[PDB]
Amino acid sequence: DPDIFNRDPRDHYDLLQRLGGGTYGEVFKARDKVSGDLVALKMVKMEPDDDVSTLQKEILILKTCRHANIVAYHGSYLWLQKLWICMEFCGAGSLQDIYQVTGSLSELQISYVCREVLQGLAYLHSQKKIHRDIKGANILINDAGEVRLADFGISAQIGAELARRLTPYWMAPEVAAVALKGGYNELCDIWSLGITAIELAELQPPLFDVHPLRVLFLMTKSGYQPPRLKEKGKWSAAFHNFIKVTLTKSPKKRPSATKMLSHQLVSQPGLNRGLILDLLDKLKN
Amino acid sequence: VVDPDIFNRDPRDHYDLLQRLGGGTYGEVFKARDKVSGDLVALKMVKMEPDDDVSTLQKEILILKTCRHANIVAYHGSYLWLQKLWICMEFCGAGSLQDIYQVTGSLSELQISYVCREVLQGLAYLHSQKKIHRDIKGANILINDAGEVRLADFGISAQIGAELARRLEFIGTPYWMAPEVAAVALKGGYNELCDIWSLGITAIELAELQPPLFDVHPLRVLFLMTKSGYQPPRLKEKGKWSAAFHNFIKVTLTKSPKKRPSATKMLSHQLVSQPGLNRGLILDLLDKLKNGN
Ligand SMILES: CC1(C)OC(=O)c2ccc(Nc3ncc(-c4nc(C5CCOCC5)no4)c(N[C@H](CO)c4ccccc4)n3)cc21
Ligand SMILES: CC1(C)OC(=O)c2ccc(Nc3ncc(-c4nc(C5CCOCC5)no4)c(N[C@H](CO)c4ccccc4)n3)cc21
Ligand code: NA
Repeated sequence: DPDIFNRDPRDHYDLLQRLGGGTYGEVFKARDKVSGDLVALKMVKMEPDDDVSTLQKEILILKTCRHANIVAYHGSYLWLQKLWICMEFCGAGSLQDIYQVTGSLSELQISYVCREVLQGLAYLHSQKKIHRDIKGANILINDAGEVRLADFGISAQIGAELARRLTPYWMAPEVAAVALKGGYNELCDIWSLGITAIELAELQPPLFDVHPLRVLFLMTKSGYQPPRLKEKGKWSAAFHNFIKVTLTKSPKKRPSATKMLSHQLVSQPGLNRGLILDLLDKLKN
Repeated sequence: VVDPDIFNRDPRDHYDLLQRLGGGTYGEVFKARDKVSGDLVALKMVKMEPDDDVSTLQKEILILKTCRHANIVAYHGSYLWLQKLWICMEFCGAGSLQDIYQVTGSLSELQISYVCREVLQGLAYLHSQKKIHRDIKGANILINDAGEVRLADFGISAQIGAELARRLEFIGTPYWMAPEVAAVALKGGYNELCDIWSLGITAIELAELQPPLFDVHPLRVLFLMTKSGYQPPRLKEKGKWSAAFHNFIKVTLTKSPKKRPSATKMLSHQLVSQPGLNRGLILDLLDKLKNGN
C-alpha cells in the first residue's frame, strides 16, 4: 500500500494481549501509547518477494471507508517482515463467538443487527464496494453493543483476482460479465445478510449439514428454493418477509441495501444497542 | 545516536567522489559513482563531532529513510567516518527546477501542471506519513535524468521537528496552561496545509521565474502577510494562462488554512487531472535544458 508506515508498530502500541491467530496471521489487543485508546492489530506475513496484491486491496478498502458500521482503520506498518493492520477494537468479538455461548438471538436482537449491517452495506455499495463474505463471524460487536462489519479478505482476494484476469471481442455476454465484474453484483450481500439472519436465529445457515460441493450444485440448479426459517411460529410475519425478500433468487428483483433499510423489520422503533448489551449480559452471566 | 542504521565505515571505500555539486553552512554535496555498478549518487557531507547535537540530522535521515514514494528523493544510507556524516541520496542529474528554469526560462502551463500533480502526490504521501515538508519551492523539487519529479531537502522539516521536541522537553508543568498553548507545544502553530500554499507560490515561480514579492524586503513581506486584509498573490500575465491555472492558484493560495484544500483534494483539480499530463513533458524540458547547455 502506498501509505504504509515503515516503522515499528511497537513504538506506537503496547501489545496488551494476543486475541487469536492462525494461518491468516495473528490478532492482538493493543493500546495506543499516546492516546490510551484500544485497537486491534492484525499481524500478517509480508516478506520481500511475497505477492502483496491481495493485502494491498484489503488495505485500500479499509482506508477509504469512513462509516460507523465499518471497522475503523488506523493505518498499517511494515516491520520485521510483517504487515501490521491497525483496526477498531470490538471487545466482544464476532456474533459467532457470542452465539456459540448464548444460543440463538431474539428477533429484536437480529433486527437491530440487520439494520446496522444494512447501514454498513448501503455505505459500501455507494462506493461500489462489495463485502462478499457477510456472515456471523464477520460481524463484530464492541462492549457498547455497537455493530461493525469486518474482514474484507475475500473481497480483497476477488478484487485482486479480477484485476489479474484483467481480449473480450469473442466473449458471450455472460462470459464478459465474469471477466469484468466476476459474474454478480452488490446484491449478493443482501442475500448473505438474509442467510446470516437465519444463522443468528438457528445457530447455523441452511444446508449446513449438507456436503458443500452438493450445496453448490443444488443452489445452481434451476428450481432451487430459497431457504426459510424452520420454526415459523417463533418469528413474526415481518421477520419471515425480511427473509423472503432478502433471499430473492433473481438479482434483478432483490432489493438494494438502502431499500431494505425501509423494511418493517429493521425500521421498527426500539432497535438500539441495548438489545446487544442484553446479549452480552447473557454471555457473561 | 544519529541513525541506528549508520554505516561505520569510509564511504570512499564504496564510492568514487566526482565533482562537488555545492556546499555551504549545511555541508558539502558531491556527485559520486558506485565502484561496482557505476551508478551515480549524491553524497551530503556534514561535520559531526562527538559533542554536536544530532537531533536535526537524526530527524532528516529518519524522514529520508522511512518516506519511500515515487515523488520523494531516494535514500541509500548514511556513513559516519572521522567525524563526518555522509548522507547518501539519489543523484538527480538535472538538479532542481530552479537550476532548470534559470537556463530554459519559464515552463509551459502543461509542464507546470505535471509538476504540480507530481508534487501533490508526494505531499499527499508525506502528509499521510504525518510529516510536513515546510520548504516547498523550485529549488527543492529535483528532476532526475528519467524525468521523475522528486521532493527533496527535508532540512527545514527536520529542524522544526528538532526544535519542537526540544521545546517540549522544557515545557514545564502544564496544569495552568491554556489548551491552545498545549496544542502549540505538541503540534506547532500550523499544519500540513502550509505545503499547499507553498506549492501555489512554486507554480507562480515556475511560470514567472520569481515568487511574488521577490523584490520586497523579507521582513516587510512577513509583516504584510500577518496584516488583516492581506491579499494572496496571483499570476501577473492573466492572458497567458488558462482559467484552470488561475483557479488552481486561487484555491492553493486560500488565506485561511481551515478552508485551504488538502493535497488529496487538490489532486482532483482540473489543472492536474486534465489529459496530456505525462512524463514526456519533463523529458522535453530536459531536452531544452540540454540544448541550452
Ligand atoms: C481480523 C478481523 C476479523 O478482520 C478485520 O477486518 C478486523 C477488524 C477489527 C477487528 N477487531 C477485534 N477486536 C477485538 C476482538 C476481540 N475478540 C475477543 C474474544 C472473542 C471470543 O474469543 C476470543 C477473543 N475479544 O476482543 C476481535 N475478535 C475477532 C473475532 O473473534 C478475532 C480475534 C482474533 C482473531 C480473529 C478474529 N476483533 C478484527 C478484525
Ligand atoms: C541537497 C539536496 C537538495 O537535499 C536533498 O535531500 C537531496 C537529495 C538528492 C540530491 N541529489 C542531487 N543530485 C544531483 C544534483 C545535480 N545538480 C547538478 C547541477 C545543476 C546545475 O548547477 C550545478 C549542478 N547536477 O546534478 C543535485 N543538485 C541540487 C540542486 O542543485 C543540489 C546540489 C548541491 C547542493 C544543493 C543542492 N542534487 C540533492 C539533495
Ligand atoms: Na535545498
